[PDB]
Amino acid sequence: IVGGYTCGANTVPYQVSLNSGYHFCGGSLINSQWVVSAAHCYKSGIQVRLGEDNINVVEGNEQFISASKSIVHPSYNSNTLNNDIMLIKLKSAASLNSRVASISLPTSCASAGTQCLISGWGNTKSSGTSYPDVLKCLKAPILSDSSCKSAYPGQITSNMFCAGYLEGGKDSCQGDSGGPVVCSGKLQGIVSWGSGCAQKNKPGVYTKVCNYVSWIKQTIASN
Ligand SMILES: [Ca+2]
Repeated sequence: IVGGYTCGANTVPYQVSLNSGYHFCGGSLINSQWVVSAAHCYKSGIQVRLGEDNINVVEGNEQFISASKSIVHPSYNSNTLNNDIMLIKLKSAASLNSRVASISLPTSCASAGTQCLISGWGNTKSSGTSYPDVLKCLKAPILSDSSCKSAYPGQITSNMFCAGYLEGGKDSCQGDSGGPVVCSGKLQGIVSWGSGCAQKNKPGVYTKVCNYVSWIKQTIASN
């Protein structure tokens, strides 16, 4: 996250870190046994880390649970990033409380102008590299479809939305991928892609979770 603020320990209780020896992507806990992330985050041998603030220090609220099954969306296209969404089932159910909690799936799609919270352990610089040890947060609005399409001609599908600031300076970034965009207490987005980070006229692009609720629910019910 570029231009954000330090969240504070366990203030984002649904945030997960996906670990394969090192943090590589974010995700969101949607019930005690299932995590949603980006399809482009797919790897074999994932450990999900819940209750994290500093990802390099054991602070006492962590739960580490291996993935038993990963399911990339049937229509994921890695060239276009259309349908950039994946489900991860945990080998055992997490223990839920105030510091580790699930986030609700949306009933409806959020509108342009809605303020959302985006979080993760990704790069904090628009040029150069600096990865934080603690979780960072950013409040950003959903942009209109017209402004999103004008920023990225020919690249925005009905399964994506833009959020952020056209002036630049504030955005998600590499390493935030797969993480949550929460608006009005509901999961509306997954951190997906963007051209660099925090560049002028190049906002973040997010997977539009409201289009996937049927597939998520049906999948969970049968796996
Ligand atoms: Ca920790």
